[PDB]
Amino acid sequence: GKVTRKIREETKKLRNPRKLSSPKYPNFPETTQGTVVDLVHERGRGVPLAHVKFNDEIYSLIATEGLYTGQTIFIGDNAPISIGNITKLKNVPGGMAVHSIEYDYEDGGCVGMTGGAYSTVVTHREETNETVLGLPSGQKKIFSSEVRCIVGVPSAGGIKEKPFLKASVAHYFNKAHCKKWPRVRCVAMNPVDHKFGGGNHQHVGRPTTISKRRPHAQLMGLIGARRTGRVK
Amino acid sequence: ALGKPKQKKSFVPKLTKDQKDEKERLITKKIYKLAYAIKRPPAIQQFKTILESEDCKRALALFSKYKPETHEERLERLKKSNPQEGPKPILAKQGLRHVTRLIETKKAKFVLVAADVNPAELVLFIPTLCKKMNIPYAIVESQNMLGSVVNMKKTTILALCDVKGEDKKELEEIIKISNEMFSEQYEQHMTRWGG
RNA sequence: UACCCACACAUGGGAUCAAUAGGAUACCAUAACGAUGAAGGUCGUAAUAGAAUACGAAAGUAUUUACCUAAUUAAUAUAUUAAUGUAUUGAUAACCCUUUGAACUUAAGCAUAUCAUUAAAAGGAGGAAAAGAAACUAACUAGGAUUUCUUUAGUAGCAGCGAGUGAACAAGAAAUAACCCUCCAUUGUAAUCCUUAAUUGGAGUUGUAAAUGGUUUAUUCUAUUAAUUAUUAUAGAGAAUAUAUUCGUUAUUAAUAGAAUAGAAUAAUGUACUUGAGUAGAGCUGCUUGGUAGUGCAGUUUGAAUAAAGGUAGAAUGAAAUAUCUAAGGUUAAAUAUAAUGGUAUACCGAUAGAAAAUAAGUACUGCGAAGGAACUUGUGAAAAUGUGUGGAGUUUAGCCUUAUUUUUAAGGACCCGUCUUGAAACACGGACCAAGGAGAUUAUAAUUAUAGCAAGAUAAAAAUAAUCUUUAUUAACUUGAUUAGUUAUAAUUAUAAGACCCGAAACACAGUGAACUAUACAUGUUCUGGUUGAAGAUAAGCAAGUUUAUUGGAAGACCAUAAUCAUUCUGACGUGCAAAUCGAUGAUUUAAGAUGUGUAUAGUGGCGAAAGACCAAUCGAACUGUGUGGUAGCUGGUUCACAGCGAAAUGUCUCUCAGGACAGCAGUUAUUAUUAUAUAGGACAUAGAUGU
RNA sequence: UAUUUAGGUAGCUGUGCAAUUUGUUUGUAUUGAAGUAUAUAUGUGAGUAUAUAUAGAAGAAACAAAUGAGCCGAUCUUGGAGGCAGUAACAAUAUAUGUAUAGAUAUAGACUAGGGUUUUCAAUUUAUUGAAGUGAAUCGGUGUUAUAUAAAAACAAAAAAGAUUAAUAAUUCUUUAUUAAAUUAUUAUAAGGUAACUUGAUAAUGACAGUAUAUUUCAAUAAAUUUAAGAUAAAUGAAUUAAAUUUUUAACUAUGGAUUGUCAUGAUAAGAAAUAGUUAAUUAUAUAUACUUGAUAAAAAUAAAAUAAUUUUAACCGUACCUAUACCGCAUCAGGUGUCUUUGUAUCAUAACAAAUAUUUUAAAUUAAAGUAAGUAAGGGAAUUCGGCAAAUUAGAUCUGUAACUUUGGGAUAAAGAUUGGCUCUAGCAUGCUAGAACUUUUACUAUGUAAGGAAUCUGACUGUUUAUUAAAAACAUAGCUUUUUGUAUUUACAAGAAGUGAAUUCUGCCCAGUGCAUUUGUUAAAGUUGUGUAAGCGAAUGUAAACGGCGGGAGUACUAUGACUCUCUUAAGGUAGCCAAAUGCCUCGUCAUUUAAUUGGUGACGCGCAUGAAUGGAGCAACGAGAUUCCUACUGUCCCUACUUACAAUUUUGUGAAACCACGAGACAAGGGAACGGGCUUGUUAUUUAUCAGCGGGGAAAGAAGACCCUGUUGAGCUUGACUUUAGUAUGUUUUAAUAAAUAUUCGAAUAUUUAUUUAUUAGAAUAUAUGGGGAGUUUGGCUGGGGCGGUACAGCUGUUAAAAAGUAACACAGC
Ligand SMILES: [Mg+2]
Ligand SMILES: [Mg+2]
Ligand SMILES: [Mg+2]
Ligand SMILES: [Mg+2]
Ligand SMILES: [Mg+2]
Ligand SMILES: [Mg+2]
Ligand SMILES: [Mg+2]
Ligand SMILES: [Mg+2]
Ligand SMILES: [Mg+2]
Ligand SMILES: [Mg+2]
Ligand SMILES: [Mg+2]
Ligand SMILES: [Mg+2]
Ligand SMILES: [Mg+2]
Ligand SMILES: [Mg+2]
Ligand SMILES: [Mg+2]
Ligand SMILES: [Mg+2]
Ligand SMILES: [Mg+2]
Ligand SMILES: [Mg+2]
Ligand SMILES: [Mg+2]
Ligand SMILES: [Mg+2]
Ligand SMILES: [Mg+2]
Ligand SMILES: [Mg+2]
Ligand SMILES: [Mg+2]
Ligand SMILES: [Mg+2]
Ligand SMILES: [Mg+2]
Ligand SMILES: [Mg+2]
Ligand SMILES: [Mg+2]
Ligand SMILES: [Mg+2]
Ligand SMILES: [Mg+2]
Ligand SMILES: [Mg+2]
Ligand SMILES: [Mg+2]
Ligand SMILES: [Mg+2]
Ligand SMILES: [Mg+2]
Ligand SMILES: [Mg+2]
Ligand SMILES: [Mg+2]
Ligand SMILES: [Mg+2]
Ligand SMILES: [Mg+2]
Ligand SMILES: [Mg+2]
Ligand SMILES: [Mg+2]
Ligand SMILES: [Mg+2]
Ligand SMILES: [Mg+2]
Ligand SMILES: [Mg+2]
Ligand SMILES: [Mg+2]
Ligand SMILES: [Mg+2]
Ligand SMILES: [Mg+2]
Ligand SMILES: [Mg+2]
Ligand SMILES: [Mg+2]
Ligand SMILES: [Mg+2]
Ligand SMILES: [Mg+2]
Ligand SMILES: [Mg+2]
Ligand SMILES: [Mg+2]
Ligand SMILES: [Mg+2]
Ligand SMILES: [Mg+2]
Ligand SMILES: [Mg+2]
Ligand SMILES: [Mg+2]
Ligand SMILES: [Mg+2]
Ligand SMILES: [Mg+2]
Ligand SMILES: [Mg+2]
Ligand SMILES: [Mg+2]
Ligand SMILES: [Mg+2]
Ligand SMILES: [Mg+2]
Ligand SMILES: [Mg+2]
Ligand SMILES: [Mg+2]
Ligand SMILES: [Mg+2]
Ligand SMILES: [Mg+2]
Ligand SMILES: [Mg+2]
Ligand SMILES: [Mg+2]
Ligand SMILES: [Mg+2]
Ligand SMILES: [Mg+2]
Ligand SMILES: [Mg+2]
Ligand SMILES: [Mg+2]
Ligand SMILES: [Mg+2]
Ligand SMILES: [Mg+2]
Repeated sequence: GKVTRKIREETKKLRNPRKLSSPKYPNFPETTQGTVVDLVHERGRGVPLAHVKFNDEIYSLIATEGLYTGQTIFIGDNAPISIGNITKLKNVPGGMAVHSIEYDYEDGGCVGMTGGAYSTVVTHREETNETVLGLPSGQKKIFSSEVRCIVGVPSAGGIKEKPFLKASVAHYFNKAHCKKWPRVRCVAMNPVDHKFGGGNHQHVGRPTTISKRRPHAQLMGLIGARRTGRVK
Repeated sequence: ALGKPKQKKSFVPKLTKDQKDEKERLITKKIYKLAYAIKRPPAIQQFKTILESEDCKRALALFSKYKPETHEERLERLKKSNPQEGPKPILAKQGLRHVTRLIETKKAKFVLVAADVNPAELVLFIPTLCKKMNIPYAIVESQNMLGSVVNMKKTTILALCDVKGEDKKELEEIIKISNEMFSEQYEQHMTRWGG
């Protein structure tokens, strides 16, 4: 046969990988004050970024919900908690919304980068100095304290309301996000290109649930499912 | 081939004359924290006694009485008709491969050993060999100090065969302070595990 | 007038015969490149210059040497004080030493095996290279470093024990040669070593030690230049001119360079007790060899003794006697193998032959590229195919055989050759016509027949002036044992292996070139004109929380045309075409998921794809160029002179056998011998019998 | 002394002729060798010898030797030359005197890619030879970069006229300018305005989408005037052509204190109108507003300034010519190839015609047939045909009028009617547009351009794309719906990978026995230790069908008939909601109705459905379609049944001048036998213009291509998998792993194992064993046979008959083991 589509797409990512910003905030020993300068828009991502200014140095950050040009925010380990400020994790009471959490201390940020997605805090445990967070995916993860984070819900709202009612709307989405579009179903192909292909009618003939035990080039279909079907 | 990009070649800078000396400092610093924390064998632990800084000066002031001839003196010594005129002169030997012949034939009377040598295996057997032939021995710090007598750069070992009559009493003063540091406590030096 | 025949004279073409500043094979000598700038390329120089050929601004006849090119104001390293000095880099197409490493093919299939310790590919040196002074061979009355030839030997042995593959000692020769470091080298003295005009500056005791004179004379050998040679002859090898002369041959000298031997003279002579460790060997694992249960090598784990010691002795382990040697550091001549370059010879070819090339030939010309690659000598003037003149027949019959002076007619006979085939003139295949070329030859090993030399023995083995066969005497072995005249050569036939009588596949592996056509992503530019319809938003006038009427406004993957683009129908035209996909009418299409120039990225078990197995230079269900390669074919086609003697089978058995093989039968050739005529017979008669149509 | 023997395919043996070279012996030739062409003799035959003509330098015989040693064929190799045949196929403007007067066809001109002397002139006849010709401080390259080799169209110091040459000209010459660098002469270091700002008095940028509307800058039209030109038998308030001269708004400042604008949306107590003033007005590739987006629309080199003057100061390379008869397709090829400019009439345009510019020389004709195009047709109107294939009808613009259905937007320009010229006026205001009226005629969008209409069924939602060269579609895509994996992403779950169906509306039933997938507690290798013990995986349990898939049969029971109801084999469950002789129904041209004079067609109903059925999706049509099918109206040479006219090829002449094919073809037939369909063989019947010309398609089983269909070969290749043998990747053991101290467990003071802490190590791997493993790699997949396949084994043994009185003998023949 020939090399299929999945392996040929990953080696096309090594010839020209996709490029993004990775915005991080600095670290400062005591509480300082900074000003918001302007709001911009990037090519790949939907959430707008913000340029703040600490000690006559301009950095880049993800914009929170209510933010206007010229406003003042504070950064430090013991800043007061309000909209757009960045404090330590232990100060916030249970029930609020944070949107950039570093895994360890003195890191930029790891969790909650996209627009419209936020996390919640559920508790504090004074023994061993740990707090449990509620991830946007729905899983409870235990975080160590003394990491610092930003208070508020991120901007850009709910983008998934109105559909791509035309085909032309989805053309410019996948082109900016560097994905392959359109896609051909694997049953329509000839049996050289794909395992499911060929035949006299369009059907599969093999079970579509494939274990994870098998090697890398044999993985296709619903890989390693614990369940299949509508629940009710 | 196979749709993979061409291989990429990185660059390196050549090290500057400050950068070479800087990196060699962090190599010798790491070793000095290493060798102390582990336990070293007893045969190396005996090489820590330097006897003093001050008591070295009495022995080197003895050996400078007996220096060998220079190169230019050696040719003028052969310009004379008879090369051997008078008695045999008393000298000081300075070689490692020659001194262990003298101790094995029991000719020597006083041996000085430099503990400065790297690699260290060359002089590990010296204090035990003098013990079997009843020779007094001593340890000085640097091999540059022994080369200062024989007008050489570095010298590992140094020993005398005999001395003159006038410095006889000056020699017996040295051996008493040398023996109470090493040979009277030799059986303790084998047992001490450095840790 | 046309058609046919006979004769004579002229066109067309380059066959035959004769020549030759060209090739092919074998042997001998040489075995000389490059940072002091190589091999190769591009551009220029002639008084009147294009091809070829020679040469660099000193340029078409002992120095110079334009510009690229390892191409270098560099790179990887060492020494001295960022600068200076030293060494390496590129070319090869034969022989040599390492690394990596296939498949076609044979087994009548194929998978272990064979082709093969091969081809392709990479690294490293010299005129030769590699090897080389026993941790050997043997069982004798014992031999003695390496290399090469003969022989042992197609043997012992290895292997689906099938096809097939395959060594050594002893014996006869060519050529000969042995040595040096590693300790404590006379410690009455580093006595050594590099560099500088200079103990000048260093190195070195963690150990360095290194005697020196090229003057002269004589002899021999090799290579290159220059000179003299009778017309009798140390010269009859051969060329050139015309129908008796020269160059040379033969035989002698000189000059330059190189090598070897000998003599004379000049320089020079102390002391020296070293023996090889992460090695040898074990356990697991993979390759290699004839090596069989290591013959040799390597990865991982583990890892000794020091001459009171260690290794080896053709089934395995353990033990014992008897022999015989001492590993793990270094150098080495001769006998041997083969190109580029120059010579000498020959039972080789003689212009469709010999090299692709008798050389304006690796040239003209082709391909995007890797690459592919011809014709033409000088005299004589054959056949095929035509022209002119003279003579002759008839219009109902080409050519051939027999018999006839009615021979440009008459009577009889007579379908076109080669080939497979039970059977061909066949409506079975090949062949329009002439010339030249064109297919069972060579080698190794066996056997039979004819001939020659010697014969209980036979012989040109390598070399220089021994072995083998008769005859391994049998057997697995022990126990035992006389006997069919041979051996060396010359010639013909047959069998097996070599490209193997000649030409012919679809395929497989190794090493390389292409995105100028066409596909996708990224960056940067350019992209004619007119109409139709009427969503949000906004304003007024009426009726009375709102609700009718009229304007303004100009959204949409909305509607329609020109220029530009595509390809539904006529199954129109054309169909040795205008054209290896075109032309005409009719149709579909419009601000976008469009069209298009240039630049960068993607390569053949790989890429790109709104998916038809479509496209990747007129080629795609695995592109193109060179090599292994004269790949294998139980299958089609062809196979060259006369006469004479003799003359078949299409049947039985076995076979992964049914389009093929082997054994038996039928045939031919040669040979020896007579009561095996006191004998035989696809017969008859007399006698004795078998049988179940 | 053959009175005896003599044919012969495959095949075996003997005696002889031809060619090239080698050793020895004998001999020929310039009064003429070898070769070649005609005769004669001789030999049974391969062959030999001599004679005559031509030519000009070497060749023959005997005894022995070495082989590249004798052609009719191979769709044999190379060269030369025939028939068909002067045949097919192409080219062919007028003048009695001319460097002119006319006719005819074609839009034309500049930069780049490609070509390389084709440019110009002279001499000799789209040729040959020989000279001459390309001039740069301001026109291109050389410079910067596109997130470790990139731009002659992106960015960047600066010029234009007017003339000269046989050919160069933003380059030569004249006139007026501009940039940069080096040397000279001179010098302000600040004033003024309340403010916006003015004058020598630094620190700025290169630099960035698309569409719509409003400005009418230029330019162009139109008018007037002034010089000039060309024509008409005549006539005309003075026609036609050429050149030039002319035809207030936006920001900001000071007073002011509440209104005001645009074609549209508005602006203002963060100060409107009205005044006074300071800056500018970007030249159509511009300015100001508005609109569409899960698309917001590149990089880097690059900076200073006042006035006058000077210069053997500004380097290197290309500058001719062609835009299709000077490129690519083997060519002087009806094909293909980036960008720009181009005059006049043309009441929406389009189409068409004319300007401008470039090329071009001489056969015949009222007459063939059959062709390739263009026209017309009395009466009938689809009767032709698989089918209205081809042609015909309709059409622009103004006014009335507009249905069923619906996803409420559409359907719709639905359908159906009426009007249209020319001239003379009247009436509106926006001044070149629109209504009405009178007069008149062989009646008016129609030269060119320009929708036939209606009623139903199947299938796809729509715009879109695809087999370059026989398939444009019902195939692919798409939004919409659903399932699954990942919390250690250069990117961070509204994100990143993997799959199925296919807009909206309405629905999505039952089964986990089989195969897969996930989760959790009997069998099984090696290495190590005195000895012993310990792996994953397989097996078992529990979930899962918008995972692969599946969804029965028989008997009685209420005048006949049927079975609501009952009984019964088993299984994982026994096809529910729906739908149909449908693109899915063999019997089959099913049964009934309707459409027609007549129907295997179409539509509506029926269902024990060979073999319908639910995201392998079921049911359904509003809008859309060069998709497939049937019927009405109009229309017509498709037909009844054909007829007439013109052009181009053809028939006739001159010039250039081929190919396929060819065993022999010299006249053709009836029957016979034959390899079972003769041009030739055997018996019969027969043609003939002095040797022709133009047609036609009965035959030569006519020509193209070593048949693609079928079979054989111990010949191949692409593809799949529960075929045979293995392998990359990956999972799990054992051994190697820095030291130290302590705790705990298991075995007997000791040996193992587990776990914690510190820093003194920490490049991150190596050697073996078991399992998984069509993601890959090699190769195989018998024979006989009334063709092969399916069926049987007549493929090994035994008995009786076939089998014909010794022995021997066939059939997918008989009866059996
Ligand atoms: Mg398909
Ligand atoms: Mg596959
Ligand atoms: Mg489907
Ligand atoms: Mg071969
Ligand atoms: Mg085989
Ligand atoms: Mg074979
Ligand atoms: Mg085979
Ligand atoms: Mg091998
Ligand atoms: Mg040699
Ligand atoms: Mg050597
Ligand atoms: Mg071998
Ligand atoms: Mg020494
Ligand atoms: Mg002479
Ligand atoms: Mg030894
Ligand atoms: Mg010849
Ligand atoms: Mg030749
Ligand atoms: Mg006859
Ligand atoms: Mg036959
Ligand atoms: Mg026939
Ligand atoms: Mg035939
Ligand atoms: Mg033929
Ligand atoms: Mg011949
Ligand atoms: Mg071949
Ligand atoms: Mg390859
Ligand atoms: Mg549209
Ligand atoms: Mg056609
Ligand atoms: Mg390549
Ligand atoms: Mg297909
Ligand atoms: Mg192609
Ligand atoms: Mg006979
Ligand atoms: Mg045959
Ligand atoms: Mg036989
Ligand atoms: Mg009888
Ligand atoms: Mg005969
Ligand atoms: Mg021959
Ligand atoms: Mg011939
Ligand atoms: Mg023949
Ligand atoms: Mg020919
Ligand atoms: Mg013509
Ligand atoms: Mg010319
Ligand atoms: Mg010009
Ligand atoms: Mg000019
Ligand atoms: Mg020019
Ligand atoms: Mg020009
Ligand atoms: Mg062009
Ligand atoms: Mg053309
Ligand atoms: Mg006519
Ligand atoms: Mg009519
Ligand atoms: Mg009529
Ligand atoms: Mg009909
Ligand atoms: Mg009919
Ligand atoms: Mg039609
Ligand atoms: Mg009117
Ligand atoms: Mg569609
Ligand atoms: Mg097509
Ligand atoms: Mg279409
Ligand atoms: Mg088509
Ligand atoms: Mg589809
Ligand atoms: Mg749906
Ligand atoms: Mg299950
Ligand atoms: Mg369920
Ligand atoms: Mg039902
Ligand atoms: Mg239906
Ligand atoms: Mg009917
Ligand atoms: Mg004509
Ligand atoms: Mg007949
Ligand atoms: Mg018949
Ligand atoms: Mg005719
Ligand atoms: Mg055939
Ligand atoms: Mg067979
Ligand atoms: Mg195969
Ligand atoms: Mg396979
Ligand atoms: Mg068969």
